[PDB]
Amino acid sequence: GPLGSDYIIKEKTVLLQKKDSEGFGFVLRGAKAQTPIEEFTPTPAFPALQYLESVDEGGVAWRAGLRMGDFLIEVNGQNVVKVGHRQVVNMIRQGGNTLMVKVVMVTRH
Ligand SMILES: CC(C)C[C@H](N)C(=O)O
Repeated sequence: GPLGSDYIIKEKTVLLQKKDSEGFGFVLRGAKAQTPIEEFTPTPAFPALQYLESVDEGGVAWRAGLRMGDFLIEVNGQNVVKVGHRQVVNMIRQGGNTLMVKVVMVTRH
């Protein structure tokens, strides 16, 4: 609006269960480095450090509703908003064939 940006925030929590011989069907990417010098502070435009750079059409994540550009908020009950990339990758791998994840999709109206 006249006083600042307006956004639509859609929160999606999904349970992904994959087979051994497949991936969850997405590529995770960090939007910024995580340094211990200063905490990442979330904003509506930039709600988390990790996001879905791409999602395989027809894959597990896709069928559950995850989409390219979704920001990762939680992995298996743990907040990942401020967490660096390798650590988040480890947390996801810790679950094996099961991944519970909350994401947010942000659009500017
Ligand atoms: C977070 C990543 C380790 C997920 C992996 N690329 C997969 O599709 O299974």
